[PDB]
Amino acid sequence: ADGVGNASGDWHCDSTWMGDRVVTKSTRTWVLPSYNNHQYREIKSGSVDGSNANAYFGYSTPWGYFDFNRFHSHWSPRDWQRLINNYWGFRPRSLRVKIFNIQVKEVTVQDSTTTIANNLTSTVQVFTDDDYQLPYVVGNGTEGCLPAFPPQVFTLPQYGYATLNRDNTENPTERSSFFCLEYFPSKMLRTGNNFEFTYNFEEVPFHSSFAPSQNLFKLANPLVDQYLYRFVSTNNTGGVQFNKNLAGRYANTYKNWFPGPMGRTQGWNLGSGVNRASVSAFATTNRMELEGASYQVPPQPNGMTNNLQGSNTYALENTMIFNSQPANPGTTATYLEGNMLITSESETQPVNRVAYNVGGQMATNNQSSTTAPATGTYNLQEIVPGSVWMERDVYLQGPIWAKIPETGAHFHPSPAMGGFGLKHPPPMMLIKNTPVPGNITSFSDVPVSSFITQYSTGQVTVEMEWELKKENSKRWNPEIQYTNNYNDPQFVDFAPDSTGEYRTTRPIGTRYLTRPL
Amino acid sequence: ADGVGNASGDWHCDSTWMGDRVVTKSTRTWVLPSYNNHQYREIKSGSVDGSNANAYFGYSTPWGYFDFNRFHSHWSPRDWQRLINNYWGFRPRSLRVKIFNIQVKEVTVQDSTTTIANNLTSTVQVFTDDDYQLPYVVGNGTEGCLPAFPPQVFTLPQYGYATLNRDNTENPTERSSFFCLEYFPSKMLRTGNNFEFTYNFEEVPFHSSFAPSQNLFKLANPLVDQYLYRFVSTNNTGGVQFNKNLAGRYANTYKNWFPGPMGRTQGWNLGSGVNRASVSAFATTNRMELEGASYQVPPQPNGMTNNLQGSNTYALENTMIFNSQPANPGTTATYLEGNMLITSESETQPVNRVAYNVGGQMATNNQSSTTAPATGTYNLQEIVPGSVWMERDVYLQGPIWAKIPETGAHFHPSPAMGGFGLKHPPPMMLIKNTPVPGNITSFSDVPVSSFITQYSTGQVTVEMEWELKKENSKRWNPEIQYTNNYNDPQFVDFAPDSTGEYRTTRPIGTRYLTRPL
Amino acid sequence: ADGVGNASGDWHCDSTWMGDRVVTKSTRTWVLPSYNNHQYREIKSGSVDGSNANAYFGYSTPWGYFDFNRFHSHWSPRDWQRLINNYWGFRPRSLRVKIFNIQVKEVTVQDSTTTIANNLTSTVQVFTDDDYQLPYVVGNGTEGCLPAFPPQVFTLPQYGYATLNRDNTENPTERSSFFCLEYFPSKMLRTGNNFEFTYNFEEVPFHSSFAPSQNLFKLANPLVDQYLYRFVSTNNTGGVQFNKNLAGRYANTYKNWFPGPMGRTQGWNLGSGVNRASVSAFATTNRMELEGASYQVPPQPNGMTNNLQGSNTYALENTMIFNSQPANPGTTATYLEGNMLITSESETQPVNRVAYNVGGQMATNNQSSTTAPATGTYNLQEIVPGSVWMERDVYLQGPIWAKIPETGAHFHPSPAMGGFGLKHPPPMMLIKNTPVPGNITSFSDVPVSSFITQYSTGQVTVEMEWELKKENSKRWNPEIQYTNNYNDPQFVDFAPDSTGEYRTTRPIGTRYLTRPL
Repeated sequence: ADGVGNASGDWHCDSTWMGDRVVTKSTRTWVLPSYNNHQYREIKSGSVDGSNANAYFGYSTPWGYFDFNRFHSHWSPRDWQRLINNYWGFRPRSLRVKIFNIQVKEVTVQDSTTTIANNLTSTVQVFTDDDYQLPYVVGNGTEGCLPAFPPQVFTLPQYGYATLNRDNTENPTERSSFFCLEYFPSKMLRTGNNFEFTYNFEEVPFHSSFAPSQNLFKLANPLVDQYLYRFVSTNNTGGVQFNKNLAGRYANTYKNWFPGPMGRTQGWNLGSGVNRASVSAFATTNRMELEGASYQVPPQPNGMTNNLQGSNTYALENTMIFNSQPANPGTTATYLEGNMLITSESETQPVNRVAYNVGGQMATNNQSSTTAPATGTYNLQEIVPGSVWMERDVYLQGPIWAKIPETGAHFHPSPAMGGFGLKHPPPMMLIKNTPVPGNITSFSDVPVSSFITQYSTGQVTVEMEWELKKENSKRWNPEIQYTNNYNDPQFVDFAPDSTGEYRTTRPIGTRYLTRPL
Repeated sequence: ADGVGNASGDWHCDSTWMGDRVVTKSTRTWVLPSYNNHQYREIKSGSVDGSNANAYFGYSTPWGYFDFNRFHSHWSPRDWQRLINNYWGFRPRSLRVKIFNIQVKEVTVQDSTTTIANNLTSTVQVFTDDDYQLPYVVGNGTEGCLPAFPPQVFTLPQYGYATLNRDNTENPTERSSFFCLEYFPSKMLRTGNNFEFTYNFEEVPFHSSFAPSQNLFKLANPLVDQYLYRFVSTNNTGGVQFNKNLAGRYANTYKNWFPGPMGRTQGWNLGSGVNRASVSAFATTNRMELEGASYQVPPQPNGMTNNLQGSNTYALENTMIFNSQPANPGTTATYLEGNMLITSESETQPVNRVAYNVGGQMATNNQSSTTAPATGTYNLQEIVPGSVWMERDVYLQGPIWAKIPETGAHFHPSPAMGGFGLKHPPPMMLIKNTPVPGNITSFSDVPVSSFITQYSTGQVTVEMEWELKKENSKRWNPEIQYTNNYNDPQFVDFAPDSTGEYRTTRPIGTRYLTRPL
Repeated sequence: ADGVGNASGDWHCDSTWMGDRVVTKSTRTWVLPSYNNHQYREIKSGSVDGSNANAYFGYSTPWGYFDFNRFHSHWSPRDWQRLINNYWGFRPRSLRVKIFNIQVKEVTVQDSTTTIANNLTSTVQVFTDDDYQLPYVVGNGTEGCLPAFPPQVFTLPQYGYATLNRDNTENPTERSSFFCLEYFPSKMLRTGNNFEFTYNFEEVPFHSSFAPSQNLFKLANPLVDQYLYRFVSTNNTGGVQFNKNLAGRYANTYKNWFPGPMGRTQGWNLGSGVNRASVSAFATTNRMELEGASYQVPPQPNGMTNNLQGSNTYALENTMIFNSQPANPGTTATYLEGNMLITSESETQPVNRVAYNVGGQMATNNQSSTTAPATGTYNLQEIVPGSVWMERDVYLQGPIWAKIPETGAHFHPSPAMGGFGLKHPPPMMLIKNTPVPGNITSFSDVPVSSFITQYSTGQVTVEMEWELKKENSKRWNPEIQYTNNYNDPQFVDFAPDSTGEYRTTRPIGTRYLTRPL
């Protein structure tokens, strides 16, 4: 055990469905560049694109990190289908990760030959941050996760963070903090060594994957009248007149429950919708301010629906928008509807309010004999006693969890992009190549800047356990399922191309089952 | 036991007050029509009264149901008085129901004789829905409950529900679901058989029946000044000037706590108030939208008061409005103030904001040497950190509980109409007459459409246990009680008329006791 | 227990999914006419419609019978979907039936009043035939089964059978046998009595519900050549020349396995296909002869596919054709494509041969220097060593089982219409009303022909246990599911109409999952 000619792990990719629970095992091959040539660099930006919200001050590190936080890392398209068609809900239970079969490669360039050899004595460093003392960059929707497709090899992303900057500039504050990652204890691994970590998720609610089977305002019996009466009109000398609420008249009935909060965001017509020409669209987006700068919040808060059933109007600032294929870093190219995976929340429309319409109206004045009653519409409304809504749906291409910010207070900690809000998420796993100095023939007080250039590769297996919520329903007629349906397919979706490129043409969400309110 | 000549239950109507707890027993006689002639009919509506919110798609069933959900079903007017005068709070604990003394009657019409006989071999079917797999129609404020007055006989209401319709029309969606009620296991009862069910309420907060004994903003000591200072003015070269907050000046004092949320709804003058002539009042009501339709929400959310103490101005869309007597189904008649039982929340005015006034004002600009400070009022405000309000009061004529809709998320699940929000309420009890075919002399593949016409009757006893919260108070002077007080009574209220009609002339709420904030 | 005022059973309709197994419980209400006025009548026919195959000799009996043999009797449309989307196979395990809540009704007609009363002393007779000594009429695809929809009431069909007739006429043979059903012991039931029976299915293979994921002739690796060589041509002085079999050339490769048997039946174009005008189609159907008469065999034997994928050509004599709604007995009306539920076997096309094409070709001569090689096609081929095929698919509207005829010998006892061939099927349950004589004031030697006219009704519960075969598959991409998908629905399918009529618009088969050969 533990030698250069002995493998330190095996390939595990499987999914075991047992009763309620399911365990998903996933193995990938990674490669780790040596970033910043073993340096910590201070990174910063001023206002770019004419927005001082793009200014920041921070640090980039030599370290890379493992990111497990998208669903397609863990789940197959066929196992995701088996989940969403058969179950009302799921939540994560446990996690364990293993890093094995480490091999370090030294690369040397003489007159552009660039030969590569392996250094058997070189080391890699790995630590997990269990106390959450570092900036947690994982849940923020950024690339670098394990691939969706198991044979694909991936580079680990470089670790970095932004601290406080002052006055919306690139300059630091006195509260700007520097975190050194070598001031943690870490484990040093040669070829025969491996690393293992285990984690238990805290108790969270099930993600509810079902759609409401009736309307929030239609909950009353259509056959029977209400014993309740409504103010209707007023007569020639105004006294107040009342009518009884009748049967299936749902405009007029009394309500116990009210929809979730809403802001109003601009709707845009996809497909054959006409829209408007030559809009720059940045000035008219919804925004919030912090510290004197104005930020776009491209996901909105929960409690709205971006699309209304089979309409082509979308809010686009209430939407999660994906690309059908991965892109190069820093691409400024413009894309169109056909390139994009544009999700729809319309299965929540019974309980949620559409984002591109007003939320209602209220009285704007006091009536008199002289003045008539008046109303006006409101474009935004917030949490109210007796509100019910549905959370953002989760997709096979989307994030699993987020970390709740550490502050005095918060309300209903559900992430806007989706998934499970976690006070103590799965910890970050950080990894770097240990530096090997070059030829140094003399003593100097200044640190060693000349290093052998190296990279390392290996495998990482992740094993998650999921608790499932059975579907128990008395619905007689058949339901909507996620099916594989294509008219005149020229390729099969979720399979490699003739080149070897893996194709995913559409988003897959969780809510196909239907349940009564 | 269990025969045609042996009674399967006894009449229990009692209330036993023991220490904290009280058990209320209630027995009634019911009659069950055979609805839809043993058919399931698809019911639907388009926009009626010029509102597409009145459109629906649904189903009506042969089944009837038992509805226990109004307070006067369980409580006497004298036991309700004993409760509200002596106690700070109450909540339900357990429930048990029994259905006994079943008798089925066959009715036959030859040349308009319409004779009635009893069918000793006929059956009735009863099931309780313990898993909440059906649409729950009970808590929605619709008629058909056990009578307030024990000798009265009542028909069971027909069970029905609305599912999804599309595009605000009468047409179904793909997610429109059909629920068959014969796909449940049920218990079949002949004459000697009876049915029994027991239920335990989940832990809920006490309904707080008391009124606040002081003002939310007046909580400070009037004798002593605050050590806190306020911005007062600015001088000829504007520097900021401050004064000390003095003693009993409550406009200027610092506050820890803030009132509950509010929308603004139109106030209308009852009694001698002048109002305004010939208002249609539908266009100017407060509304919300779902799915592209606009609904009236005739109860508003909690945290407001409809009436302000002894004023005659009422919001009428913040009010629960009752009739002094039951009405025929589908009555379009117009009613006036004298016919109506119009409740007042004014006992909550210290902590709650009046619905027909603005909620406050805030700064609308940035001052400068050139521009002066400006404000504007707001007509709506929502939940805020450090808010305190009181929930809708419960009445002897009103609902006991509601079911919290099954969705990902909700906030403060208190029903707008009143009572206790319950994730798992008392289950629905559904009952139908089993069909008896007529004379069929041949075989056919089509189902049997010819049936003996029948109805059944019986008794139902309901027994609830209530936990009480004792009144512990150091108030020296006497309090306000609910008393029986009428000037020149021509009849006694809450007693039968000379015809036998039971009269209830006024609403009775729970908050007569007073308690300091 | 066991009295006129005590119910002898309860309503059970449920489905319990536990691991592999599932138990489906089903309760219905039946009505039993008194058939033939308590007589055994000899029934017979000569050649009708110009076919002596329509001639028969037989007997009709006073008895009715219970028929459990269609899938929709046991299964819901939502439980059928849950089955076919998630599982590779199923077979029945046990069965138990209960007949309870019997009530007999006497009907009397004076001057067309036709009053109905119940006779509490009357009896009904029930026996089960465990030894299979009667003609077994159940598995033959005839109407009278428990309804698909639980609230529907159904008449029991009259029991009858055909025996030997001679020379294709209506006259009996010497081997024509008469079976009296009173010569069995049976159980006599009054109002308080009930009947119960239990049965265990014999070991049968799972119905395989999956589709083949590749082609029978394409099983070879497309990347590698065969070490086997083929006769290709012959040169100017004919010697034999050979080529190697290359890679993905599947016309030329060697085969281990061969398709199932086929006959050739005429294809007809549904939908927009042009077809041919004014065909009487009876003369050109496929037939077999027995005893000098010629019969249509509207299902063919197994091993063919009626439709070829997305073509509109159907064999129509290889198809199971259903009506969307039940029909009156003896209807001669003509129907069109839109009224019909026309099943497609096309999911079996990889392994099965299309019915409307030739099956292949073989050598018709011996070559010489003078004569060239010749072939000809064949329209029919039978079982061959090394044949593989798939059995007829089962539908929610189709039969569950059939009885294997009792004879010396049989081959591969799979029913042509579908389901499970059973040597000992679930026994027949026969039921009649016991006769009550009218007023007889004298003695006579001739039997009593005057009877009180009566009918009976009651409930019947059936409980089946099913063994399931889990789906274990490494397919990466999503599969085809049965989904509820309709463009512009005016009603929901598998739900009652506005009249109460239950609508089923399409057939639902079992093979949506895919599995490699």
